[PDB]
Amino acid sequence: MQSNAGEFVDLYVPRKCSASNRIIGAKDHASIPMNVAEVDKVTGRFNGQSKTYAICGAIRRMGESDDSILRLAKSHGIVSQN
Amino acid sequence: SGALDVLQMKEEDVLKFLAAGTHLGGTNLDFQMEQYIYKRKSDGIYIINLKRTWEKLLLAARAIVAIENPADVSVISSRNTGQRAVLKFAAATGATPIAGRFTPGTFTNQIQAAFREPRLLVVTDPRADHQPLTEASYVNLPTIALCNTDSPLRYVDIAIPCNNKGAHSVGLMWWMLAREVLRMRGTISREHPWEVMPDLYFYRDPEE
Amino acid sequence: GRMHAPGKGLSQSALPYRRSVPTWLKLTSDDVKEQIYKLAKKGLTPSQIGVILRDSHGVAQVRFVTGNKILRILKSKGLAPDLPEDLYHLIKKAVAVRKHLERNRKDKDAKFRLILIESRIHRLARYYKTKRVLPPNWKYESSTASALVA
Amino acid sequence: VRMNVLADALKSINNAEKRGKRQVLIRPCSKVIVRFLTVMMKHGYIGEFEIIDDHRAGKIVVNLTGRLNKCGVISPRFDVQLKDLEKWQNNLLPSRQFGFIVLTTSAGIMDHEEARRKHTGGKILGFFF
Amino acid sequence: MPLAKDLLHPSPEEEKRKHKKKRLVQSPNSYFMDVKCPGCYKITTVFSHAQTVVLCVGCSTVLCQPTGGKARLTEGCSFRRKQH
RNA sequence: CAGACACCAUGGUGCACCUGACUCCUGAGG
RNA sequence: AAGACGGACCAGAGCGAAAGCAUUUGCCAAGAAUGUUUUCAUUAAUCAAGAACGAAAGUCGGAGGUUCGAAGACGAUCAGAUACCGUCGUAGUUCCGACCAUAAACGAUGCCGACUGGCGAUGCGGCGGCGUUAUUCCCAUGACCCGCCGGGCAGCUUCCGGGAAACCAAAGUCUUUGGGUUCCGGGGGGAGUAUGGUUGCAAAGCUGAAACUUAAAGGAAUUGACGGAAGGGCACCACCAGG
RNA sequence: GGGCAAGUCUGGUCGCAGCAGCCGCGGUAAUUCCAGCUCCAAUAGCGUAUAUUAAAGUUGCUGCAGUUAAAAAGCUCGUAGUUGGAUCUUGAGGGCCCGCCCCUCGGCGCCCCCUCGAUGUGUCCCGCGGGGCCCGAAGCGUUUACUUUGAAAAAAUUAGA
Repeated sequence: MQSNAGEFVDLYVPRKCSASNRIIGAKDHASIPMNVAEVDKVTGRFNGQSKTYAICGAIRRMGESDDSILRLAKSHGIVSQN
Repeated sequence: SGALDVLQMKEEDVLKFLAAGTHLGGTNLDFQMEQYIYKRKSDGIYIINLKRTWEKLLLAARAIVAIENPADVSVISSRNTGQRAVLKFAAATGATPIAGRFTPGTFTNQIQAAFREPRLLVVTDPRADHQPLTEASYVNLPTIALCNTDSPLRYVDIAIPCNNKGAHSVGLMWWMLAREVLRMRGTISREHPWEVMPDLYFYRDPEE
Repeated sequence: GRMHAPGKGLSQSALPYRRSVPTWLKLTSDDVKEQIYKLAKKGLTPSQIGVILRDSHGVAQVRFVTGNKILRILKSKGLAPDLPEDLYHLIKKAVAVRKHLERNRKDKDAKFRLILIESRIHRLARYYKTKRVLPPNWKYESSTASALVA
Repeated sequence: VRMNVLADALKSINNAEKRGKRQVLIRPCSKVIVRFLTVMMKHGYIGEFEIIDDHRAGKIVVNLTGRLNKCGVISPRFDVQLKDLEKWQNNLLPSRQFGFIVLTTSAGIMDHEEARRKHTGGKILGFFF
Repeated sequence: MPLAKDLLHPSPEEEKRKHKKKRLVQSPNSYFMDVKCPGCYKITTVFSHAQTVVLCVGCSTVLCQPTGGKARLTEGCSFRRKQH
């Protein structure tokens, strides 16, 4: 949370989400991301360089999360048989 | 993705699926599993879409990969049919194994007679592994799980459509998972399938 | 919301977006105007004319052929019923209930029902009076209700 | 039936947003609803909307975002002569550093910062932040 | 719903199963049809939910029978809306 | 389930109680 | 013969504004739901006054009193019974025209609209199937099965959201406080009493005070103790069989 | 003693005298009394009674509660009263801003008069000054509430230079 032209107030900058556009606050439970490994393709065999999605308390308790992850993953690629 | 032709499935898988009785589902209507469904069999029963089962299995597998220690993924089954299944998975992939009773508190309890440190849980039915599923969301752990059309979807991140109760259905999915993770990172390598048969998994199958 | 009936449901059709229906044979102005004039001669209400035109002829409403509706045609011609069709049919029910009430003086239901129908007539009539479709010097009465329906 | 149309729309969005749902069907659809949505949209509080046209009265599908915290309605409307605006702003907004009070002025439906510059008051519709 | 969907062009089987005024674009699905039927020697236009019978000169009586829903028809018939 | 099933009223009192700092201090040597 | 009453079938099922409403059949008008490119073209939402209906008892005049039965009188049981319990039996139950206007008239939850969640039934209407059965030559019928859609009484399971909790998809969208409108409450007692008015033939109904009294009246959950409340056990300080 | 800041006081009393808004003390080892001592708070002031205000969202416009705690009329119709669906048009200059679109004046113009340049009771550039008529403009078309700018708007008070 900035003050003025871009002075830093603040204790830290929290994680956000894009499955419901709501911040992960402050020490909350059921808040974790999900590193899917990339594969380099064509020759196979995992190469880095994680794709990370941020999952909040809210989505998980409302049993959304399964579908959400696929929408997020597909939209930016890449998984075989899409 | 990976090398790519056999990751768009192949006949070999489609034969194994049909044999293991994966394809049939429940008769309860859906609102979170509904997308996955291929078509509905006459007078109830849903035919799951093998294409969807594939992609989810691969995304799951990929998440276990990019950890350089395979021990901190806990494979969990309390189902009888999947006790042998997870035991073989743990030999192969190098998972830390939980067959039979979970015994409440191993991701919780500072004072306990056992403690396990995972980073990702893989569950065979979260209405039988309900204790891990609840316990995991008290201590900030993501959980993949094998879900049918009447399993809870709350606190499950990535679901894999499948019957996943009884028979060879639980076995086969553990076999295919192990095969997949070994492809990306293992010693099957190069994104080609295992030389081990699914029959090493499955259930004990009463011995004559 | 309904304070004129104890219902909860619906009682109107859905209507289409378009100003042309059905667009494969909408006939001509001529045909349906003749038909309207002849039907209105017999003393038939706009409701009845609309029903028979819809189903038998390839018109649906006559609002989609020309901008006029059956009432508008009637009104401009000067050959029209002398009160709105709805108001007529309301008055007619209150007559019918009144006749039933004359027959039976123990029918408590009929007394309750009559009141409701009569109130409904008055609110509709008030609306017509304000907008000069009824004269304000006429008013609903037992007496005159009989005379209209006859 | 509906004696305000703003109040229904605002609630509808908020209740969607709570779920994580990214669609609503608001209706009856009016000129003021369009105008309120555009000002809201511009500041980034909601996403883009699409007006579907019917001969009933219209229906709008709003694709919303969770950049909003609350859009309240001031029903019944009150007069604001630019010296009750200050009173409202301290009362009903969490800071003076952000959030807009949205009014209807004779110089157009506008946010209260623009109102202050014009010095044209009017009737208060609602607010958001 | 899985509670995050947004549909801007909805499929015509989940919009065509619903009630007539509950549709997401509201026009009813009712139509006109031509009825040939053999004891009538003219092509009578009929309304799908006719209510009161359609009859014609060419038939004795055989054209429609009343039903509260879709009007009953007898022997050979056709339908084309056409264009609602 | 699918054997038997009755009168019976009355009666009083107090104190339950609230803060943290490990030595037997070893005591020939120390 | 008289008078009364319509079991089992009968259900978290239907209808009716509510009170209420189960023998058969016919007649009379009425209401909802549904289907509906029909009609009108804003006619609407909700409410002082005003008005319709209103179980039971009671009261006016008859019919009628089978059955049962407020009162009374009897037999028991009890320390006390005038009660419960047995018997005799009155008004009354039933029926008609008048009064009366209240009920825990209980879902203790104003009315109208919008929005926010899963699953399966069932009364009813409509629609759909290379579904079953059934009838006429097969049908169109109809009952059934599956799917779909409306409007009913409800249920189930849920960090959907609320609440003090019990509960509650509304008692949700309330400090991030504001859709419309109406009604009632402001600690507990005095008291629906006093007093004046009003309605009623009467019985009664409506409006409705104060002095004074007093720091608790109350709600909910929790934990104990206790029950001539329900399932249990264990012991010759209990019983049994007996000394 | 608690609320309440400052006595696990010393003597005396012992449910007595008193204390005590309220909660409660005192019935013999009274940190509440009655004195003494010490300490606290405010300090030329402080205590007390009482009206009113604040706290009090315990009158709730902003901003109340009504399943069970105090509280939805037996139910419906319904007039006043309150409230009410959708729907009509206004390119350049400079790096937004300005006028516009689907006759009493000013004045594009037309006609008049002293006439202004062809002219010096008077034209043919024009209504420029007075006119009439009549366009961009504008009463325009039918009203407003609202909001906006002005005036009219005691001094003291009050904010405040």
